Amino acid sequence: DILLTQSPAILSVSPGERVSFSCRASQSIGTDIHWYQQRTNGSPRLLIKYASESISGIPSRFSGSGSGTDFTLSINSVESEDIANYYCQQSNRWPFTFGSGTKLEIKRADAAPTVSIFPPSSEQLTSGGASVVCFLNNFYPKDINVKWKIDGSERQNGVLNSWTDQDSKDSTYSMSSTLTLTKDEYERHNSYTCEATHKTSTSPIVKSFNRN
Amino acid sequence: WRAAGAATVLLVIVLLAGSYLAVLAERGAPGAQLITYPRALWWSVETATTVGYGDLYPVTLWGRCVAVVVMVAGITSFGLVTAALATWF
Amino acid sequence: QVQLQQPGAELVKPGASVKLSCKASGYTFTSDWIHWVKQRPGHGLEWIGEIIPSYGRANYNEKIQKKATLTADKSSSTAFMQLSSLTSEDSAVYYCARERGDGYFAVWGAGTTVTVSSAKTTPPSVYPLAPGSAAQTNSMVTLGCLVKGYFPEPVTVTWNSGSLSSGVHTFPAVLQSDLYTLSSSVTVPSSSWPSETVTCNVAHPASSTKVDKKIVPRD
Ligand SMILES: [Rb+]
Ligand SMILES: [Rb+]
Ligand SMILES: [Rb+]
Ligand SMILES: [Rb+]
Repeated sequence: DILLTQSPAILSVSPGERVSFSCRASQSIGTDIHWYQQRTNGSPRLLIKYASESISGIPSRFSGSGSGTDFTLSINSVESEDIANYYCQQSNRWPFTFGSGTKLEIKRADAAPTVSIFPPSSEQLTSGGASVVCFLNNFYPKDINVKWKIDGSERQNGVLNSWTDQDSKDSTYSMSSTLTLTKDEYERHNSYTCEATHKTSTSPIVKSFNRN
Repeated sequence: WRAAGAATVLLVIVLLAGSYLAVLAERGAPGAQLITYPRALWWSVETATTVGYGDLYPVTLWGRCVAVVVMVAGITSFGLVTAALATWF
Repeated sequence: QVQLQQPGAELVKPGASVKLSCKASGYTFTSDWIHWVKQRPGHGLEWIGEIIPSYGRANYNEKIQKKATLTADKSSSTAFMQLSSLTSEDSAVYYCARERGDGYFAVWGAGTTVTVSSAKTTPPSVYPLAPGSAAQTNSMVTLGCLVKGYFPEPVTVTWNSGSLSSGVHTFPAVLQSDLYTLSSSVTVPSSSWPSETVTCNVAHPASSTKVDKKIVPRD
């Protein structure tokens, strides 16, 4: 069956630049190759069909080229909304097949995180739970470290972090650190801080709050 | 032009039915290239006319049956070519 | 209007079997083929099989192990994929798509997240997230909402029924002891709050439970 090689797997380009994803067939397939876009948690979306034929509802930024075994999907002037996974699919010989995929990745100007700490809600406490959340928002690069201090002391237990894939609104990244204690363990500590260490600033960004 | 011109009808029916059935017959068969309606039709026309390029053809068994039906009901049906014997007027 | 409707989620115990669906709408022809594509988190798309409702025939991908059986229902315009005897391996999102017999998939379904676990369905708990009393505010302000204790995925967190979209981050859930937990966030101008109501609609298909929670300032 036909094999669709999509390499490189990741493409790093600067905004406004031109980018090219390539798809190679294990055998000549004429122009029976089709392109799909898939954003984080979205479903695939037809971008180009039959290698070059356009599609209505798709930016004129998108174009295709090639025939036989070598195909290229292009984007003129990439942009945040274009951050996704691109796939190629062929309909030359049965059964249709898919490309491994190619993640576009925009490189923008370093941005500092916007930290915000939040006290657990009463609605929750009312159920014996205490979740102190902290947000490290819209930073870049995506590399970042977050620290938890309780009454000035570093905490590592009960902390669950969550990172988001690059954002298609501004090509940035965001993370969610969540320290979860029992109402009890929470009822016996004054202040909770949340420090963010990011390449944008040597000294950490902190946000604290006292329970009283 | 009624006895002959009527054949053009049959021909277009065969060409069409052939395309649909062919795709139906061929899909599921690894390597079959006769798997989309459009070209499935280009094929039927080149089979009926028997131009024979060999850019497309059936691999499954029923595909070949549909093929034979198209060839017979098609070469016959190409009594439309004789219908254009009106150029002898 | 949306053309392929697929059930957001479906839980299944190992060895069990589920029959996914996909109801159509819009234009329909006898040349239409409905396909099914499997997609495990992190990995790409995998063709599973296809069917032609206006005839009923279906073909399946011979590379992978056959765990499905396609069927259609002309009248209701609904295609059914029967997945039998599932295992952790079978857990993933499954999309159905419509192909006009010309080779490409023009439109796709929202996909049905399927989880193969012995765990039990648990609706999520949505707590608010307003700044702490001493949070000096600036040109903008950040509010959010915690969604925990739910299983299996997924959940859809919108803000003000979707009217509030600019400035929202919904972090990927994290699993711990059979229960998922995630948090969404929204940033609006400091002025617009709390004069202008801000709620986070949270939906959990696996339990048919959608909940609203207004985010007002702490007492
Ligand atoms: Rb010939
Ligand atoms: Rb020939
Ligand atoms: Rb030939
Ligand atoms: Rb002849």
